[PDB]
Amino acid sequence: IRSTSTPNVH
Amino acid sequence: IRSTSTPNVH
Amino acid sequence: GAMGSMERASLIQKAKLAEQAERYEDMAAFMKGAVEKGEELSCEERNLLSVAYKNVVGGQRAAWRVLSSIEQKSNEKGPEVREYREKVETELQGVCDTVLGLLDSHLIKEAGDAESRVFYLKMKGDYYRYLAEVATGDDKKRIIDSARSAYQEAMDISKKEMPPTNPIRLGLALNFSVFHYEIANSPEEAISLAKTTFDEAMADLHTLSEDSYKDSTLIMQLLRDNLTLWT
Amino acid sequence: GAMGSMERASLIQKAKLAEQAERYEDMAAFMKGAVEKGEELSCEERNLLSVAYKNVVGGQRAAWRVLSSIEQKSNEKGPEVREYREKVETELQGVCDTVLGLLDSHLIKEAGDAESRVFYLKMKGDYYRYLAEVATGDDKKRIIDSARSAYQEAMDISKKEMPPTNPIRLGLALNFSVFHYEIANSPEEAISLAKTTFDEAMADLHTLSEDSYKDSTLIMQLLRDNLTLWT
Ligand SMILES: *CC(=O)N1CC[C@@]2(CCN(S(=O)(=O)c3ccc(Br)c(F)c3)C2)C1
Ligand SMILES: *CC(=O)N1CC[C@@]2(CCN(S(=O)(=O)c3ccc(Br)c(F)c3)C2)C1
Ligand SMILES: [Cl-]
Ligand SMILES: [Cl-]
Ligand SMILES: [Mg+2]
Ligand SMILES: [Mg+2]
Ligand SMILES: [Mg+2]
Ligand SMILES: [Mg+2]
Ligand SMILES: [Mg+2]
Ligand SMILES: [Mg+2]
Ligand SMILES: [Mg+2]
Repeated sequence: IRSTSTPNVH
Repeated sequence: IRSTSTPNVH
Repeated sequence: GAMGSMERASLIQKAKLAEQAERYEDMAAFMKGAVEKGEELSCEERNLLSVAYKNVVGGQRAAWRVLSSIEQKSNEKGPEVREYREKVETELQGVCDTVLGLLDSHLIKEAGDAESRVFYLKMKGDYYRYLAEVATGDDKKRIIDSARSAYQEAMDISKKEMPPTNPIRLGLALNFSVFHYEIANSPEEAISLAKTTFDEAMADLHTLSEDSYKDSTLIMQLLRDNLTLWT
Repeated sequence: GAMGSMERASLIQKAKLAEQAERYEDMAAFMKGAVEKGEELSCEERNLLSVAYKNVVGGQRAAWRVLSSIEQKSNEKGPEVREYREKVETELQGVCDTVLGLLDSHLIKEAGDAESRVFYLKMKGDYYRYLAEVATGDDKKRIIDSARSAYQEAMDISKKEMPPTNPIRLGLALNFSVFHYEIANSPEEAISLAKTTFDEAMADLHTLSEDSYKDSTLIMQLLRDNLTLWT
């Protein structure tokens, strides 16, 4: 499983 | 609600 | 065009990869390239063509509907909403024109099995219907007539040459019924077609095919769902 | 370019419409146009720029990963998988180069508030990181160094000028930690940065801002999730 980066939300 | 048409199913 | 130097088999292969990668514009380009080799498409290849273009035009229709709704609501204001709706509309029309062009120049023929002839005429009806969803004035009446005529020719063949549970026959009837309801403003014709299609499929349920019964039963349920919506 | 004749305000308006229509390529093009007017972007406008390009490159990364996995598995064969993977790769690199070009030519400045300077340097790190995911050889070493240098400059500013719960500071730290883990093969540095970031945010939890605390607390949870994955 890949590390999670900053999501494309706001 | 729109009528459903033939879905894009493989 | 851009796919001219690639082998047909490689284009089909890449269409399948693009489908796996959810790259539907690429998938459509590969399949257009394959069509332009001038050989017939198999059932499986027609599926690739169908899935690709339906995904592309589906995204455009969805976008068009959002913008059209913002536009109508804003007409109860600068030009921006109209401009952008027109941009998306123009792109959608271009995709429909491409599909209709392929159908006319390469795919629609007097020869070939019933499935292929019905499938392509169904597809012609569908893409005229998509043009009709965004059309106005003179252009619209003409487009609607073109859609109806393609569907009706497809229907005539399907009723003569295909079992009543055949998934292409069912999908055609489903889509024509949607045309009647949503485009041609003929709810009674829509209801009648959908009911007849569903009832005749059930009466001859024994004609379901081993390799397509899941598709058949799915379209039968969609006919029933529209009948529930419309009554 | 193609957006040169359109008013800045109209471009921003259309970016917002495109976001609503899920037309992210259009959204990115409108925001590039707005950037090229040569005025600063607000927080809200930086968001539009970020969302648009992240959606575009996100689709390309996802597609690249599918094709790369098919490719590696098929190397246990014609050229088609490699060719198509290369095609998608080339497009992805093109988008990253566009973004990096905008950042360098227009957006990264010595002036402006801490938020803007950190945000743009973070974005530079991210798009070098995306290039690094598909790079090889000499190109790759250069790219990784460029990513690290952008992130490190952003970190230096954020620690001096921003509270430890600031969402840009947190998101930068999250993304730099991902760089360490996934790109630079430095799990210890990744873990250490993520732990320090989370702990320092908790220690000064009272610095959460009324207008961004939801974003802050979301990134804090993502730091915790990576720490759980990595240990
Ligand atoms: C054999 C053949 O020519 N086919 C089978 C698949 C397809 C491509 C799309 N259709 S359709 O539009 O007639 C249709 C789509 C979905 C479903 Br569930 C369905 F039953 C029919 C025929 C080409
Ligand atoms: C004020 C400002 O410049 N902003 C706010 C939104 C954004 C656009 C993307 N980021 S981010 O990448 O730093 C980030 C993304 C998501 C989340 Br939940 C987050 F906390 C930060 C800042 C530009
Ligand atoms: Cl426009
Ligand atoms: Cl290719
Ligand atoms: Mg050939
Ligand atoms: Mg028009
Ligand atoms: Mg009977
Ligand atoms: Mg100008
Ligand atoms: Mg072998
Ligand atoms: Mg390469
Ligand atoms: Mg090491």
